[PDB]
Amino acid sequence: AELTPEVLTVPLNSEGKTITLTEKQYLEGKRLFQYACASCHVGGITKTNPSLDLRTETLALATPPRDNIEGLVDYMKNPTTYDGEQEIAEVHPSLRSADIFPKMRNLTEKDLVAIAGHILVEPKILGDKWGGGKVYY
Amino acid sequence: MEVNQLGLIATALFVLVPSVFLIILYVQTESQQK
Amino acid sequence: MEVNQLGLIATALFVLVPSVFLIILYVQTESQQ
Amino acid sequence: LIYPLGQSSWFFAPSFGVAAIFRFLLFFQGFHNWTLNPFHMMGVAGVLG
Amino acid sequence: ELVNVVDEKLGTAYGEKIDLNNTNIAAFIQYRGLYPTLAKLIVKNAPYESVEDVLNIPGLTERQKQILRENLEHFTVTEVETALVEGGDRYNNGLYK
Amino acid sequence: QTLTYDDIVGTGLANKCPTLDDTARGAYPIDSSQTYRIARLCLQPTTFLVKEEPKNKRQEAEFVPTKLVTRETTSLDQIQGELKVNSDGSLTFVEEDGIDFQPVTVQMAGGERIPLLFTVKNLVASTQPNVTSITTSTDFKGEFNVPSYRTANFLDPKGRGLASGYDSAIALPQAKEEELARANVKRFSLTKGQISLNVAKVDGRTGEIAGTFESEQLSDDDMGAHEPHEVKIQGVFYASIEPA
Amino acid sequence: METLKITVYIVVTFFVLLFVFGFLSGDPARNPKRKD
Amino acid sequence: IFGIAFSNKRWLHFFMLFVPVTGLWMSAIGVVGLALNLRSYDFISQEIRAAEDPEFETFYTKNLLLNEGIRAWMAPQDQPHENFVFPEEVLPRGNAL
Amino acid sequence: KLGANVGSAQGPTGLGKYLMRSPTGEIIFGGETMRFWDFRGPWLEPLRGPNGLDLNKIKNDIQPWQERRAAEYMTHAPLGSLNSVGGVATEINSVNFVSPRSWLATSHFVLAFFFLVGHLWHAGRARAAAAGFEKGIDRESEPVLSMPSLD
Amino acid sequence: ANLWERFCNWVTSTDNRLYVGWFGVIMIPTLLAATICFVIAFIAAPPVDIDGIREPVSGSLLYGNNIITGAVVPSSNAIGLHFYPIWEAASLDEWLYNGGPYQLIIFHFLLGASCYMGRQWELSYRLGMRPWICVAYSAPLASAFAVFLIYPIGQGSFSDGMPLGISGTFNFMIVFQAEHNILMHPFHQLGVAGVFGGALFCAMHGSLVTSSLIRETTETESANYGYKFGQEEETYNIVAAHGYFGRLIFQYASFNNSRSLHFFLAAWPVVGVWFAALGISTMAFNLNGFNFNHSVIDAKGNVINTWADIINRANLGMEVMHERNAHNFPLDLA
Amino acid sequence: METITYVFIFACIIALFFFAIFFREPPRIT
Amino acid sequence: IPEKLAFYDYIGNNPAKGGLFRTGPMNKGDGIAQAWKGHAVFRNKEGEELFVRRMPAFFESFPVILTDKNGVVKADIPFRRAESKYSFEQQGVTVSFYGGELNGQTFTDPPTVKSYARKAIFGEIFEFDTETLNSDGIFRTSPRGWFTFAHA
Ligand code: CLA
Ligand code: CLA
Ligand code: CLA
Ligand code: CLA
Ligand code: CLA
Ligand SMILES: CCCCCCCCCCCCCCCC(=O)OC[C@H](COP(=O)(O)OC[C@@H](O)CO)OC(=O)CCCCCCCCCCCCCCC
Ligand code: HEC
Ligand SMILES: CCCCCCCCCCCCO[C@@H]1O[C@H](CO)[C@@H](O[C@H]2O[C@H](CO)[C@@H](O)[C@H](O)[C@H]2O)[C@H](O)[C@H]1O
Ligand SMILES: CCCCCCCS[C@@H]1O[C@H](CO)[C@@H](O)[C@H](O)[C@H]1O
Ligand SMILES: CCCCCCCS[C@@H]1O[C@H](CO)[C@@H](O)[C@H](O)[C@H]1O
Ligand SMILES: O=C1C=C(Br)C(=O)C=C1Br
Ligand code: OEX
Ligand SMILES: [Ca+2]
Ligand SMILES: [Ca+2]
Ligand SMILES: [Cl-]
Ligand SMILES: [Cl-]
Repeated sequence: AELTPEVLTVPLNSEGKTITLTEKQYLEGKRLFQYACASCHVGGITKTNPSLDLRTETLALATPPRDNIEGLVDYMKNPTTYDGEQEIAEVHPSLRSADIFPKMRNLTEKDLVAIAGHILVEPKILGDKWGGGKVYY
Repeated sequence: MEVNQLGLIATALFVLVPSVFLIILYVQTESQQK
Repeated sequence: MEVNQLGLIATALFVLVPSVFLIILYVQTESQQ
Repeated sequence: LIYPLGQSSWFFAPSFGVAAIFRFLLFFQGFHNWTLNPFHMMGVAGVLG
Repeated sequence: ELVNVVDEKLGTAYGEKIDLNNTNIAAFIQYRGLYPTLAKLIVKNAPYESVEDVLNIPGLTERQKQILRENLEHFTVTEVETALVEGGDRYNNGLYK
Repeated sequence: QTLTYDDIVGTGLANKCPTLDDTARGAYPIDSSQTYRIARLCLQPTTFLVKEEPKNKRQEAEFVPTKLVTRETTSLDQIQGELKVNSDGSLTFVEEDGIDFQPVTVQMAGGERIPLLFTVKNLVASTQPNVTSITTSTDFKGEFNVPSYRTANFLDPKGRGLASGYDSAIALPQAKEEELARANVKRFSLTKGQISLNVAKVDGRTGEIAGTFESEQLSDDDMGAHEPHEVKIQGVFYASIEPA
Repeated sequence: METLKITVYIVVTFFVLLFVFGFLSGDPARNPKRKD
Repeated sequence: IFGIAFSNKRWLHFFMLFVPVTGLWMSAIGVVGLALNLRSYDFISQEIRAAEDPEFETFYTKNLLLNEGIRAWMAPQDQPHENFVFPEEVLPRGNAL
Repeated sequence: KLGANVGSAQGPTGLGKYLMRSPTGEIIFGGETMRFWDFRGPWLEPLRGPNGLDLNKIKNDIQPWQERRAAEYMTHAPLGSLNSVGGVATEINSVNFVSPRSWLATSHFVLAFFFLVGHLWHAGRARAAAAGFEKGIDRESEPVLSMPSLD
Repeated sequence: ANLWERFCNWVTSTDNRLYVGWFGVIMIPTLLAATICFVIAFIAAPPVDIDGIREPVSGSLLYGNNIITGAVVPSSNAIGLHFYPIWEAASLDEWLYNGGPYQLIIFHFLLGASCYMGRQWELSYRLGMRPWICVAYSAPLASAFAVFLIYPIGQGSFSDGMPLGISGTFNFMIVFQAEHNILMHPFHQLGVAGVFGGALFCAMHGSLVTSSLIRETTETESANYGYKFGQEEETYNIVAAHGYFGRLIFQYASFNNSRSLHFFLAAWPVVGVWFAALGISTMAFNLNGFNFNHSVIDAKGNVINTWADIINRANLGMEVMHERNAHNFPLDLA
Repeated sequence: METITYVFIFACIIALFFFAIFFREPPRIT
Repeated sequence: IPEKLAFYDYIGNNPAKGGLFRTGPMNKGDGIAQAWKGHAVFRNKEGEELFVRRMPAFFESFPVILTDKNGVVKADIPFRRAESKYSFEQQGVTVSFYGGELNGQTFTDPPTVKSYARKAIFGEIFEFDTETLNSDGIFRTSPRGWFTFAHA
């Protein structure tokens, strides 16, 4: 099996446009996700709130939808609760709260796309292991 | 038959403790210089 | 506790039979010239 | 030899490796309760003694 | 006879839909728009005689009411089961991943 | 003269309810047009008594003393709720929240341990009519709920439970199930308790009252495995009443 | 409990003092060869 | 120091052979039993008391719960020929973990 | 935040799921962390009053910076593997972390222990050398041969 | 002739059947106290709420245990590292419910065993011996400190100290493996090399000396009568023993120097057990065994399991089941 | 019965310690 | 189907199910077998035939999992309940017996269906006299097992 262009093709927006990431982008996304996110989201779960995970089906039912690059990039700038009702930048890392989450201070727009692509590609590799928790280790 | 469950150990110890006492005394008698 | 009824006699003979074997041998050693 | 020969196949013999042997230990705890076995306890006494 | 009331509840609509009177709050994540804001309100104002009573929660925005209406088909109500609602279990039932 | 956590920590005072001076023999006026709440109710048990269970079943069973074995972890506190003025002038306290339960284990003579969930959960307690002022003659009497001492996830030593766990005795794979039904099928208790509060001191200026209480409730039934015992709890209480 | 505590404190102090005063009592010289 | 001491050097060195050699031989006998699943797995009196009395707990009953977790969580990948599929809901777990 | 009343929430054992009493009555966090109630830290002390953790402050006064700090510290607990995989022993690879507190504590226990061994080694040798028998027993002057038998 | 001078002479006397000495003055009362409390508790103590969740575990014979299952149960998790002597309890009944006996036993034992080690130094000095037997004993002693004191300190509770019982020991081992992957820790692996190798070299030395005993007895007498206590001549021929073993392997792999040989026999198990003790004492601060979970990955990113991942699955089963009612939050952080 | 049996064996072992120490065959230099 | 043939298809006669200190005859464990109950056939509410996954000899205890003819999981007995999806109550699992004592009978009460499913992990289901010997319900090995152990 290989990490092919098809595996690396993921939804860009809610309208159905796709984008094909490079292998460089995939590697960048894993690195940056570990740098800034894995401390709570290792394996696609959420250690400080296990009710919400990073599975694509969960992201699709979020408000606004988060199962695409634009949704995930927007989340990393201005994160919301699952229903979109509350802005949570004060307790979740984001570009808006880079003053209190200093690891976000040096994340570029390009970095956010790479992190978003990692979150979307990894379940295409790992299946239900992604966001599955210890049952699937 | 619903016999007393301690009957077995009681009979066994009743035989073995004094029998062993006598065997000890007999054997150490035989082994004394002749 | 519902223990095995033969456990007591099993433990008692397990101790007594080899123990008395050793005591018999020890005592007749002491009594030798 | 004897242990796998009593089981379904060679598969359940120890594999020849460090972590493979550790798995063998843990299998024996979970499936056989091997720490409870008085013959293993005598083994421990002989090795530690 | 002696009966496990949780297993029995699994044979009712509680085993098929979100029971507004009993189900732990994490289940509202199954559908768009319910969690956490409406889910908190639903659990806080339980129990309900019928599913439509959820629309009578005071203070709802019009969109909030519309989200409830779109999801009534996924809700049910059964009698409150003490074993499911004590211990704050509707807010945290000891299940994580 | 105001104590801090470090003044208190380890002394046992943290399990003690506030007290009032011997000069607190006043009266707190109730305005039937004003709404009130109890901002803090504290209950400090001083005696646990358990009803003996005799064989004769025609002799009157008595409550006997017990020894507390779970240390200074028994008091209920930070309890609050609405204090209604009823049309007949009585007051009704409706408990809404607080640290309103404590697991407790006491020991009978001879060693039998009695766990109970000492509690006033969902307390509704009312005074006598025509309470124009709360005084040292005011009493509260009411009922509360006693849920199962263990909640539904609790697993017994063989892994059996109600909302989780095995549903059989897995170590006895081919034993007959009928004889183990009471131990295998977990059940969740919910019963009623009763409590009386006797006001003994009142600070009219501050809205504070203190007194003695007696409450009665069932003990732990181990998720239905055995019959509970009847427990009587006596102690002192403190409450601060506020306009709300 | 108070009496038990006082008793144990006295007992412990006694043995600890024995230990310290014992090793102060010319311990290097308590050997079979050179008296230090 | 200890109350007893060796005095015979030949006995001492024979004893050094005897102790580890006998220990290994005993462990071998136990493993021959495990070849047949002839385990010392349980104490029957413990199981009878524990089955009837849900407040009775010992370190022996605690360790069996650990064993039950080991079997359920390790068997699907450790015994792939069995094609075990254990749905999440059947896995034995304590609270939260 | 989801609506639980954390003061009255009974956990599976009967103890408070979030809040309980220390053996001397102070209000403390529940669950296994009941053992850690002596802990004191600047992100937690605003919530503590004379009787311990204050339920009214818990209900009303928890600031976002406290939630942030608690989430940070929970997810940087000093647990990790020798190859610096952060987390519990069953954690998968991803987070490269072993707390400086673990490195500093483990290293200095190892060093302190061997230095106790070194103390015993050198103290026992200095005594034997000062008395003149650090190289062994004089065959012609074996002390025990000049002592009465024990029995 | 003064009483304190006479007393010091009896205490340090080399003629007592059992040596007392100044370490002995602490050792004797502390070990008697620990022994007496242990025996009484093991026989008759009621169940102990080890995990502080009002779920008392029965340890004693009279309360349903046998020799294999019985234990003195660690003190309650509610106590943590707090000092819980008898006079801190409102009653003996409370003291027993909360695991008081455990603290009394382990504290008196650890002090007494430390004094046992100093006593080994002390008598060796009085006998004109070289001093380092006590250094050999420091290996088992450090191991006892590891499981009864250091591990509780690191984890914040004596409820995680090793129980004083046979099945309780196994409980401690299995939970330790779940929480620290001790099997994959190199200090425990050195420990195994220490005790496996100690057992090996024990059998080896025993067999080699026994093999080269000089003929001094007849066919009907035990050969042990060929050695007389205190004889000046060695009783076996180490040149023959070395000639055998040097040919079994090769000449230079074998010891001809008895001093070198016996130093090796001391050092190998002592060093290995030192590392065992340091294993427990550093996993006490959660620096755990190697973690290779999901270390091998194929070209697409599929995890390719290794035997480490199977170990992990077994560890998980231990983790999720242990203390099944004590955890309310998703991470077991101590 | 079991408890009595376990304590009995233990008590015999402790008695054995006493005799093995204080009533040992005395080591003699010959 | 002969009762003797059905009885061989039962794990209580497997010599690898015993214990070193579980003494005596096999009858001391599961009891003195009296009669075949007949073949249990499990079905869900859709009417699909479901098959109980049998216990391998290695396992002292084993979960109850039911699959369709293709090995797809269709029902089970859950441990945790709050996220159960395959419970007998949710899936409407019934059991009908063919042959033996229970021939022609059908059970729909979930606790009863679950009890039969627990026996089906042992293979064919039998009625035992557990009273005559005060049997304890714990499997013991046969002369085949004891012979093999002693002689190895
Ligand atoms: C106190 C801790 C402790 C101790 C001291 C022991 C001690 C022992 N265990 Mg136990 N164990 C424990 C805890 C412990 N165990 C726990 C908690 C569990 C979980 C239940 C286990 C699970 C367990 C299992 C599953 C087994 C043991 C076994 C044993 C015995 C192994 C003996 C041996 O050396 O085989 C080592 C192997 C040999 C001696 C065979 C010959 C080896 C040849 C000579 C090697 C030649 C090598 C050659 C030169 C090439 C080298 C190349 C190099 C590159 C590698 C020994 C009695 C084993 C046993 O009982 O066997 C009967 C066993 O199978 N234990
Ligand atoms: C107090 C001593 C101490 C402590 C707590 C640390 C801690 C740390 N070091 Mg530092 N360092 C030290 C001394 C120490 N170091 C020394 C002496 C050197 C020179 C070699 C260095 C050079 C150094 C470098 C180049 C790096 C670190 C790094 C690190 C970090 C990762 C460590 C790691 O992965 O280890 C891996 C663990 C081992 C290699 C195991 C060591 C086990 C030894 C062999 C045990 C010794 C046993 C005992 C002492 C002797 C027994 C014999 C007996 C007979 C007596 C961690 C914070 C890394 C880092 O992240 O920097 C930012 C890094 O890259 N250190
Ligand atoms: C494991 C602990 C331990 C042991 C067995 C020894 C053993 C020894 N010490 Mg060392 N010592 C130690 C720790 C230890 N020491 C520590 C941590 C320090 C730093 C403070 C010292 C500083 C030290 C000095 C300055 C000297 C010795 C010396 C010696 C040797 C002569 C005996 C003596 O005078 O000891 C004295 C005993 C100690 C200093 C402490 C012993 C501690 C053990 C655990 C007993 C605790 C007893 C205590 C009363 C318990 C209190 C109960 C509590 C509830 C109140 C002997 C080898 C002497 C020597 O000849 O050196 C060449 C000497 O002059 N030691
Ligand atoms: C050698 C004798 C000895 C020693 C060292 C101990 C030690 C201990 N006992 Mg035990 N006890 C003993 C004999 C002893 N006991 C006897 C004979 C009995 C029967 C009466 C008991 C009955 C008993 C009970 C019922 C209990 C204890 C407890 C304790 C522990 C707490 C003690 C304490 O708080 O003291 C405090 C006393 C002091 C601090 C004063 C010491 C004053 C000295 C002179 C000052 C120097 C101290 C400093 C460390 C210097 C040491 C020097 C050294 C380093 C060289 C401690 C382990 C308790 C326990 O186990 O709790 C878990 C407990 O409940 N003991
Ligand atoms: C080849 C030998 C052998 C075998 C395979 C059998 C097989 C059987 N026997 Mg028979 N039996 C035998 C010889 C044998 N027997 C002998 C010699 C006697 C006279 C004592 C009997 C008298 C007998 C009776 C009265 C009964 C049986 C029964 C049975 C059945 C149940 C067995 C059982 O529960 O064992 C249990 C086995 C154990 C508990 C294993 C014990 C392991 C020992 C104790 C270990 C000892 C270790 C040692 C102390 C360590 C030394 C260490 C040192 C070197 C350092 C089974 C078919 C029973 C039956 O069902 O009859 C219808 C029954 O009632 N047998
Ligand atoms: C500070 C004081 C500490 C005192 C504590 C009490 C220590 C007790 C020591 C053992 C006494 C019994 C010895 C009998 C046997 C006896 O008297 O042996 C005496 C024997 C003397 O040896 P010799 O070389 O003189 O024998 C000559 C031979 O040729 C005889 O044929 O010593 C040994 O053989 C050493 C190896 C056995 C060592 C056995 C250690 C046993 C440890 C205990 C194990 C079980 C514990 C059970 C717990 C419930
Ligand atoms: C812990 C301190 C976290 C870190 C570091 C990051 N996230 Fe997170 N995340 C965390 C929580 C508690 C939640 C739920 C918040 C809520 O109340 O809703 C989340 C959620 C997300 C989501 C939404 C998941 C979904 O809709 O199903 C996403 C997409 C997400 N987080 C992404 C993300 C990224 C990219 C991070 C690094 C840059 C990151 N998170 C850090 C906790 C924590
Ligand atoms: C922790 C509390 C204790 C702290 C004590 C600090 C002490 C510092 C000053 C010590 C003074 C020395 O006091 C010391 O003790 C005893 C009793 O007096 C003396 O007396 C001793 O003399 C000889 C010395 O060979 C011994 O054989 C004899 O047994 C004993 O009588 C020592 O010879 C003296 O050196
Ligand atoms: C000589 C040491 C005495 C050891 C036993 C003292 C325990 S006292 C013991 O306690 C039990 C439980 O509380 C009671 O059931 C019993 O009546 C009582 O005798
Ligand atoms: C209660 C459900 C119907 C009755 C039980 C169905 C399983 S069948 C049952 O199993 C027992 C062992 O548990 C045997 O002892 C007994 O002979 C047999 O009738
Ligand atoms: O014990 C031993 C005796 C001799 Br000789 C040798 O050569 C090696 C060892 Br190990
Ligand atoms: O306590 Mn005994 O074990 Ca050490 O981890 Mn946390 O705590 Mn409990 O869990 Mn896992
Ligand atoms: Ca009054
Ligand atoms: Ca019966
Ligand atoms: Cl456990
Ligand atoms: Cl917890």
